[PDB]
Amino acid sequence: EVQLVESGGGLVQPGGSLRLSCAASGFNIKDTWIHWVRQAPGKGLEWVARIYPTNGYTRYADSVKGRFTISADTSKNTAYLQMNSLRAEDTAVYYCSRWGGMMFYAMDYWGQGTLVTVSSASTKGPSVFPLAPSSGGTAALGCLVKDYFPEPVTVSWNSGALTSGVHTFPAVLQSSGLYSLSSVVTVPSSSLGTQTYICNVNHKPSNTKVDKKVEPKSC
Amino acid sequence: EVQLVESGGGLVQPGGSLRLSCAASGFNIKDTWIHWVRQAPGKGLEWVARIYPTNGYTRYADSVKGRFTISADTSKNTAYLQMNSLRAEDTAVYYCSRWGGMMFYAMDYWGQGTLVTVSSASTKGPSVFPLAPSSTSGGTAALGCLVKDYFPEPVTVSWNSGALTSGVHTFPAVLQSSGLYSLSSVVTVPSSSLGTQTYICNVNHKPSNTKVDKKVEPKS
Amino acid sequence: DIQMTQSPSSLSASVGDRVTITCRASQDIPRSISGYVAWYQQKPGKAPKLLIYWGSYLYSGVPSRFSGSGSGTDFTLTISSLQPEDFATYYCQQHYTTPPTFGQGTKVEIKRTVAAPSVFIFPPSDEQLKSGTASVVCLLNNFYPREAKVQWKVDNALQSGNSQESVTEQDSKDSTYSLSSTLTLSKADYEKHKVYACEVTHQGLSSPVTKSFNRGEC
Amino acid sequence: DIQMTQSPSSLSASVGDRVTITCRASQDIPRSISGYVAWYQQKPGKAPKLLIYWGSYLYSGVPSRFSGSGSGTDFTLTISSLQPEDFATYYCQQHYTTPPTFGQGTKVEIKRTVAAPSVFIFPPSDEQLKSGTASVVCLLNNFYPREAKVQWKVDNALQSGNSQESVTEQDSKDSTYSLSSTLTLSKADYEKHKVYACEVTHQGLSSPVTKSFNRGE
Ligand SMILES: [Cl-]
Ligand SMILES: [Cl-]
Ligand code: NA
Repeated sequence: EVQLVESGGGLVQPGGSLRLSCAASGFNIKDTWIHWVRQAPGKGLEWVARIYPTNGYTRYADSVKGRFTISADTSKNTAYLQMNSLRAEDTAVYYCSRWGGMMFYAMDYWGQGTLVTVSSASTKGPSVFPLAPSSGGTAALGCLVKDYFPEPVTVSWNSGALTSGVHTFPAVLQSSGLYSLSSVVTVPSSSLGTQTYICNVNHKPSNTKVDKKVEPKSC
Repeated sequence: EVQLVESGGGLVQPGGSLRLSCAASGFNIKDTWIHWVRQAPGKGLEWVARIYPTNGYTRYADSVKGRFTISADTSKNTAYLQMNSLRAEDTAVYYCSRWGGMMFYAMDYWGQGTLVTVSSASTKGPSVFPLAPSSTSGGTAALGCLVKDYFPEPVTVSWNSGALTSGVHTFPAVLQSSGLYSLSSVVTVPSSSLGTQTYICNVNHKPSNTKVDKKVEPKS
Repeated sequence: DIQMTQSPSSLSASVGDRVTITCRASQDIPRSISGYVAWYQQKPGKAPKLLIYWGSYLYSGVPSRFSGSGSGTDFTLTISSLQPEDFATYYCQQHYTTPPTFGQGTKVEIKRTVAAPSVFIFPPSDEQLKSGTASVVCLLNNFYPREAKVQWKVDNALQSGNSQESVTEQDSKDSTYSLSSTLTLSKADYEKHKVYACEVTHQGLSSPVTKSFNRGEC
Repeated sequence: DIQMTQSPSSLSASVGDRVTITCRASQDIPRSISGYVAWYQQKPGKAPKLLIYWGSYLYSGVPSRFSGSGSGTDFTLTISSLQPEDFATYYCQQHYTTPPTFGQGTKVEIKRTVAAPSVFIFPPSDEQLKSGTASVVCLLNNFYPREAKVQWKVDNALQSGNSQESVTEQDSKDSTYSLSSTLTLSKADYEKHKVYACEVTHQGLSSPVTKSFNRGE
């Protein structure tokens, strides 16, 4: 139960500022070193910063010097990344990690990451539309989650009870500047008269939750 | 109460082998790294080896690679240095040390060091003779002990089992043409104290297992 | 300055194969300077996991099929018997420098037996048509290999430039992929035409398969 | 390989003076590679003690008169106001490489005012005489500077070649030295002569001082 939990990511305008937190449990950051690493969408890992909280010693990647400051509060067992003068190309998932023991040069525990989107576009929640199963085989159905910004959206089916045969596709960026994704599932054709299928869509950035029942279309 | 205490040094023939130990207390070696550093008589520090006890990783200076081996035994909170095929140039005080915390690259605690003497000569325990106060300056008298004809180094001397430290000079040993060492330890004290205060030099030469307590006083 | 170059930049290999990935320092470095090379595995939507540290040590809990080694300024990760769950991008990391740097990553995909997609087409919903736009979706489900072609036709006109595709990550249990192709039309265009068809080409199908529907027909 | 060149190899200064020791990396090393330079102090007979780590961090408990700085591949340790207790040899240490290496060391000596020695002479003990040898010891206590001349005379014959001197390291409180000279004789020769004299010349004595005894008095 060593654990690192990030927070504070979200959408911010170019030139803006944001502060990330990394809350540690099951160990004391006093004992060790904490790092930040980021990953732009579709790209590789880029080392960002590190700190030794006991004496405040810090090192930065050239790409963030002067703009980002890593800090820690050992009395709250939390580290921070204060990010200023943000640009588009700072857009990424930001992870914090540590070294443990006296095992230097090995990031053994990582947080789950928090997304930072640096953009002028406004927040927009999605519309959800059905992908109705058509006319003893297997049938497909799904939900189309259209026109949202920023990422991410999550989708579950029947509140988490339906996970087999579910595919939730990576979002695509449309030329409008908005994202869209679909989630589909295959099910037994004979279940269609009788079993209820609902997709649960959550776009936390616009606080939009939608549960969409998807069924055969009547005719 | 963080401490490191070496043992196992002393005399060894050229070609021979010796194993040192470093016993830790006040922290666990599992948590950190342990190093050995040595110093030849009158020279500088030379790094020897390092180990991460938790997984056994080790590195060595070129000068000892293939002859020394560093190891550790985490259940005894102890690290070791096995030294083989010793030569004259291995003659040195060997210190162990550690890193603490996650403060890499800084040896924060060191042991007291242990002298390894690589020589064909045999051990010889010293004689202890008094340097009796006659002598006197103002109302200050000097006295001491002469620790004569021993091999190898080192000898330690204390006065009144640690109770007397002021005005004590213990001289570096001198190598006589016989090939044996000799040292004195002296102390200045009040002439008036001579009648009534007891002065005892405590001499220890571990290589010959010679411990001596010698009372020094005005002659006849 | 010092950088690591991994190779290959991607590869595919069958379950039970032995895979090796290389990481090379971009310049000569004295033997006296240690790189403490680490290797990480990153699955889709997850933080990286440490596999190997200080060149060849196995991190606690990591399966034994993983091992690392390094001769000079060249380092290797080896997976001795590739499992389907090993689909991931793998990164090396060098600590000659401060900041340390990561290699560019090596994408590993599991080769399995060819599997044809099941193909489904979905018309736009009447709810969406109200809004002025029509999305038509074609789904290719659970296929291998990843390469596939999808062609849209509307009353026999090939559609070009008005569709986008998305592909799932390789499945960690069956090693298949799924893919969606979404055709976007205005409502008015959608209503001027009758036959909507997606034609799929894939190695597991002996010739192209079409699914279609006629607008307004049940 | 990569090494540290420390300078000077020795220096002296007065209490209250500012002193600077320098370590330079033996070669051009890329700036992407960190040295994590440490500094250690080593007093006579003792293990080294950590003073500064990672170039400029003061280790816990170290007096604030010590400081470290680094620029490129040049590193210094500065003592802002030298105290008597700072008599020691100081070593830098670089961690560009594994294994890390130490500089060659810098001896810091303390300058102070002239102090004449007190001188004492010790006949051989009767216990030693039983074994066949006689050692006569002359002691010069707490003097400065180190230079001193001690001459032995036996019934007025200058003794030459049959004595050995030992000198302590400068004292950590008063910065003085002490010195023993030991004259070795056979018991048979000790017993043929009467007057044993140690003559001491030192800058703090306006003329030489003699301490002597007569055997059996
Ligand atoms: Cl790292
Ligand atoms: Cl070190
Ligand atoms: Na056909």
